[PDB]
Amino acid sequence: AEEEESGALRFGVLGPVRAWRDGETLATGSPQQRALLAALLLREGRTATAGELIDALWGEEPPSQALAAVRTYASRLRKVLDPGVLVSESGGYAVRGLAEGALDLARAQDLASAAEKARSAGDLCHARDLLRRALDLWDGEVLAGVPGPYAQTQRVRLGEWRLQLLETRLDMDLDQGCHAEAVSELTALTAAHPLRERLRELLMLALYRSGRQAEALAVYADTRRLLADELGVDPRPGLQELQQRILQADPALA
Amino acid sequence: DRGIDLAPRQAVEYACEKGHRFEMPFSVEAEIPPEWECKVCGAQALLVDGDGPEEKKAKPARTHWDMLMERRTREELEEVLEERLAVLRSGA
Amino acid sequence: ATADPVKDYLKQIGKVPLLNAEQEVELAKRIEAGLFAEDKLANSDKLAPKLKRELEIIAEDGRRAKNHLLEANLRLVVSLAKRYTGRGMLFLDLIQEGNLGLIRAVEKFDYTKGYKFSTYATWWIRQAITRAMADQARTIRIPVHMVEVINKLARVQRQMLQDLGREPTPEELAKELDMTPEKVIEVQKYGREPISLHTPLGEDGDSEFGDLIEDSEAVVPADAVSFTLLQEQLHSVLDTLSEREAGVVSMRFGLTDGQPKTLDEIGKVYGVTRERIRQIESKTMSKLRHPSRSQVLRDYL
Repeated sequence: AEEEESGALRFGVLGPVRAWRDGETLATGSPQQRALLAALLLREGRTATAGELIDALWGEEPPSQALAAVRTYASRLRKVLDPGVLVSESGGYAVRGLAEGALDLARAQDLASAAEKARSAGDLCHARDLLRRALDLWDGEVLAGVPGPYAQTQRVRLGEWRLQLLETRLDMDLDQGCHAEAVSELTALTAAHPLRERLRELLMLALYRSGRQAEALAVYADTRRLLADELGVDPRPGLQELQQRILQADPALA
Repeated sequence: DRGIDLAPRQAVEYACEKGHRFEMPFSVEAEIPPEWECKVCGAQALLVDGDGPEEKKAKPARTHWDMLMERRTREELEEVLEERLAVLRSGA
Repeated sequence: ATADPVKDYLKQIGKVPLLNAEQEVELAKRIEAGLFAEDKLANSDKLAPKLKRELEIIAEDGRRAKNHLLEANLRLVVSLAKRYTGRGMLFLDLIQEGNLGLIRAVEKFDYTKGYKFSTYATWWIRQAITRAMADQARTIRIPVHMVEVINKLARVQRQMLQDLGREPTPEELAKELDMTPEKVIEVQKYGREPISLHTPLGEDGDSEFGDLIEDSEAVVPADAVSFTLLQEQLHSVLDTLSEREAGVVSMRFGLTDGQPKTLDEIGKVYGVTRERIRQIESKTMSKLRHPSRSQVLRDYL
């Protein structure tokens, strides 16, 4: 609310496709139109040619004469957004005029870099506040209802980035002395995603000092059974090592 | 190139005014155009279902007479012509 | 018949009779005689055969006078073509293109303007010569309006250089010509002359400039080996997974063929809902996303 300046046009990709024009919404339109606007939004303002956008929306088999289709999608964007916010060069399309804080993705990289800098500087309160602001950026599933295998690619990429971001958040929560909300979040995420080894290692680390041992190794045994049933291999050596040092109960990491 | 199935291809025969006949393939889904060039002499190809000139006149370049029409009028044409015949009779 | 056909052409011009005023106005009158006579011949009306032959004689005389006017005016076109020589086009080719301009010029002449042929012909000579220079001199073709824009910019840049004795910034030239600076950068990037591939490097003679350049289209054997090993390893890891999972992933990205298929497209041959097919698909992506089956593909990018 403190960064809501006059004339600000805010764009959002981490949650669904929406536009905020000084507090009032804009109709982003068709799902393919939403995917087109998102594809322009991921490229931080390239002039990207018509064939590349056609491939981004659809992939291997776009209809043959659908170049005029993308043309009229561009017309839709130009009449629903500002005339000058979208400009065309040599047949390519480009959204400019994006200030700081206009895109939630740019704010996400900014907050991640600030958290990394604070971790390098050894600060904890400012980094915790930065990642608290960062976890409020995503709203539900990223890229809600957009077609295209391209959109699937940045969907899985942003999901993986969110996974490492929450891994770092939970890790600093564990090292600074937070366990209750930590184990709550880890249990919720392992309920959501059952086949991540790193989050279950985080479960072991969090429960190891919060006063919980039986269900931690029960969850580990369930992980071993599912990983043997679905993969039939052995887990990472760092895991077995973490369970090992746990077993002799070293109070060094208290 | 392994396991890739090629698109079905059809044979369309093109004939030119000089009688040259050549066979070249088209895709089944692709539209068949009645207008094409000749592989032998580069002449216009015809005799593919329905075909025509389609205004082969192409606005032919203006001749000297067209430039002369701008320069001189009808009655001027008549009077210059008789003047030149008078020059002929004087010279003969 | 010898070398330097420029000398041979100049002697082939010969001692043509230069035309004083009454001579060329009489020749122009004979041009009109022949032209209007052949125009009368072009009509389909039936006249006396003797009159037709007389008009054909007038047409032949008009063609002869047109020729004579051409050999009378090859001197002026040579004197004008040398003004724009040594700029990427050959001197005799400039002469020939000016000859095209002159045969265009004389066709569009009338005797009503009692003026000499020089002041009317020189316009078409300069126009045709500069049009041919714009069209054919450069290896990459530049349209005539781009050529006139770029050489106007070049001449005003030279004027700026001789005025203030220093190299101007492109912004100054842009604002004094009322175009955008990026347009100026674009047009002076376009206005460039290619350098021939066969330039010698130095004292060595066998080493040429042409053997120093590589080609990006050349196939790298390492890249092809990596591609075929990626295909083999992808088939191996597909065989590693379950048969039904391998079948459903083989069609989602259309790995087996050249065409990918949607979830509704494969719901008829195998007969499951969209919910279940996308659930097992995402389960396959998650299983392949596990770090166990990653080192076999992470370095493969």
